[PDB]
Amino acid sequence: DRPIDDIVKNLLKFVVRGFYGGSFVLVLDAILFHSVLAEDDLKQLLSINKTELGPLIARLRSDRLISIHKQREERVYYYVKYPHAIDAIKWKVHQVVQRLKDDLDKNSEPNGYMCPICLTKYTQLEAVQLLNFDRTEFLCSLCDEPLVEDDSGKKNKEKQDKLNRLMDQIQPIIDSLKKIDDSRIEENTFEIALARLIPPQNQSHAAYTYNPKKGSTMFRPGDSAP
Amino acid sequence: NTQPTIRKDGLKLVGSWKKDRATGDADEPELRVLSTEEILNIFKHISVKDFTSLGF
Amino acid sequence: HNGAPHHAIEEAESLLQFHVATYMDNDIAGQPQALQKSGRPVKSIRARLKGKEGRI
Amino acid sequence: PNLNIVLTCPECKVYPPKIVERFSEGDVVCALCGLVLSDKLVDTRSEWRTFNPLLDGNNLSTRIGKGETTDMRFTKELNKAQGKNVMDKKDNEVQAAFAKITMLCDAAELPKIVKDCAKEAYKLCHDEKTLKGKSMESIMA
Amino acid sequence: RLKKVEEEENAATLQLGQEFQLKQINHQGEEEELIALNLSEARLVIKEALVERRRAFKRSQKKETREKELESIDVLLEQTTGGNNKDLKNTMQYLTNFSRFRDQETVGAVIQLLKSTGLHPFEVAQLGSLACDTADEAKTLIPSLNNKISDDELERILKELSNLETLY
Amino acid sequence: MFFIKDLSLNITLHPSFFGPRMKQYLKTKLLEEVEGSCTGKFGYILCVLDYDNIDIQRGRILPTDGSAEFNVKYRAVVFKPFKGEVVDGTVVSCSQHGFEVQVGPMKVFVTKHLMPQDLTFNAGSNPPSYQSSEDVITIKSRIRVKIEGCISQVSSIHAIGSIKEDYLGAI
Ligand SMILES: [Zn+2]
Repeated sequence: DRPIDDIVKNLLKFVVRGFYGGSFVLVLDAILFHSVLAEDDLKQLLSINKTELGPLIARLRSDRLISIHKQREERVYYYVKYPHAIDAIKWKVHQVVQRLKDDLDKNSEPNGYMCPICLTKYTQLEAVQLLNFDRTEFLCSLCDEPLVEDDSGKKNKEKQDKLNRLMDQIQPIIDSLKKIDDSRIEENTFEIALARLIPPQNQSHAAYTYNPKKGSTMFRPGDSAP
Repeated sequence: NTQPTIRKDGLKLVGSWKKDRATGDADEPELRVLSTEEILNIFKHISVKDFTSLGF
Repeated sequence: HNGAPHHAIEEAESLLQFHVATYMDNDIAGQPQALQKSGRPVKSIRARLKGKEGRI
Repeated sequence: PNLNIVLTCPECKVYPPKIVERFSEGDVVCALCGLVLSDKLVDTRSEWRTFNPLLDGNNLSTRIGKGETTDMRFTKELNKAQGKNVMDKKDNEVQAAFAKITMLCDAAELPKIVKDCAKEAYKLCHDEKTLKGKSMESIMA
Repeated sequence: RLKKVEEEENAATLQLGQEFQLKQINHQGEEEELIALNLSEARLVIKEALVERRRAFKRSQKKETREKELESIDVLLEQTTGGNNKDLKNTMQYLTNFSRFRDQETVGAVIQLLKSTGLHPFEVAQLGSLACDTADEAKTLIPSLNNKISDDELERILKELSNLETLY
Repeated sequence: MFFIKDLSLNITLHPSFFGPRMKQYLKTKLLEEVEGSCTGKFGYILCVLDYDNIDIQRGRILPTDGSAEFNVKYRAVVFKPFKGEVVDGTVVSCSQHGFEVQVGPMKVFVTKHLMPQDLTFNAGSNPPSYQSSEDVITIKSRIRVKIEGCISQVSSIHAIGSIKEDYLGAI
């Protein structure tokens, strides 16, 4: 197949390896090493429970990664929509970049003032009018208590270092996204993943066949293109 | 696409898209629960002049 | 958030819609009644703002 | 925050002030000076004229059933749905123990005070490794 | 109405205010333009209304010398209002310390030039408020002066504005 | 900054003051509640223009109280704060985290992170001053300050300032 598609597979692999738990790593590595899976065959292959299978599948729904498939031969199947995964990763990295940049921009500014009695946040410009009559302590409107400055102004370099180190870690992912932008975006289907069927077992009761009924006139969400 | 025939039921909504797109008449509707997410998103994809026409 | 077996989650979210609808008003088309203990029904808002000294 | 209102006459200041309440007009007056402090008192008897939470705990008990302007087809669904949240709380076992000590005390014709004190005695511990089961009836006995 | 966001940064580069538009309407039904006033002319024109209301009060009981003025209008303002307007004494001190021309007729001749030139009103009001003499350092200080106006024309009006003003 | 605009303002008056000479009384009234006033919309209001031929012309008696209100349309001089303007204001009070410059109506303050680090700050000064060549807080204390934003709030108006610009700060 496409070497850029192999780069995409290793990219998803490294994303889960370096940024998710080992059960997620094992699940995604199993479904890339093999192809679309019935749940019973995966439970045989890993010898696990559905209680353990649950939160992994739920978080992979939450990150919009695994495309489930449901059809009767009812038999549950799983694959990954490639542009959904690419755009979900793209929105994730863009939100990480913007959120961490704005957090770093706020954290580069000095702290504010903390009131230990009411345990609430305050800023420097809010504390400009919180000076007392003698400019000694920062008076509190409620507690009548002095206000003490936080420890976040030295977390400016910590957020900067976290952003830079995370940027270095995601720099192979940024390069892979650049090579994807060089290449052509391609859309997965359940039948497309069926064309790359890698046989896990020999007694799978769930037949890996896409068999829509005659007069399958439905257009379903997550299953069609504009 | 079609609109599905919508029957009011209890505290939710269902729709049966007849949609008849096979070689025969293909009268085969699927009764799917109208998910408040998809009604919300399709409402989010309406024009402002359509709101003025629809009294919103 | 945890492992949803795709049967309890639908009736649970229906219960969420049911209870927010019942809190909203309890004078709906009478498939439920949906009281809370004791035997007096829970007094919702159309009961709060109806005729005969209902707040208006 | 200290969560505190203290009432003091702004013109006498002799102590925490010797003040009285005129409930017939719902006002408070420093008895020395004769000036009001505040007005529009809230009644403290009319709510008791209007209408076991300590034993049922902070979570609140709710029995559900049927009415007149409802349907049997869904009140039977309600009757089979009333046990769909009894496993979320241990209060189903607390109220099963409460029902069973009610069975026992009214079986021995014991009064309301004896019933509520047995409810208190269960609610006191209700869970220890010293308790450890022990047939579940030994603790109620 | 829909929170009316209208997010505008205020700057000297024709980045105007949200209420201080160029075009309004007036109470007579005629179009009221924006009015901006420089530091020198503001200090000159306030004394007209000051002496007018002072002689107006003197008639009510009947029925340029800034060293005089800083104490004189302090006495007048504490006569009618309270002594809380030490802030106003500071504002008029700013109006009279750093305005570009002390006298009135130099500012008036500048205005008589500007009514014929027809320059941009906010731009030349900012120029009258500021007190500088050479256009290139004025440009490097203010990027609105950098981008809005050519330096050669800015200098050729700056010298015939700066010859009149009393140097400090 | 120092601007002229038509303003219409409504004022009321107690019914015991219904004597023959109340127009001038209303005039006096307009002077003390126009003078010494800072609003969020138009900044500080300095004084009044065009004392003669003022327009009040009619008033309404309140139905429940004998007080009557009167709207007054007038010309006035006001100060309007803005963002990004170099001004040569004066400093009266100073703090260790930064000096408090009094430019007209505001007390514009520069916080500890907005003074340039190449300014040779000395902690041992009374008041603590940030001087390198000539920008010393004095009895004159004329310091070129730029208000890059005047933060109007609930009505204790404060402006923020900076001297992180070439020739800004120094005079
Ligand atoms: Zn008293």
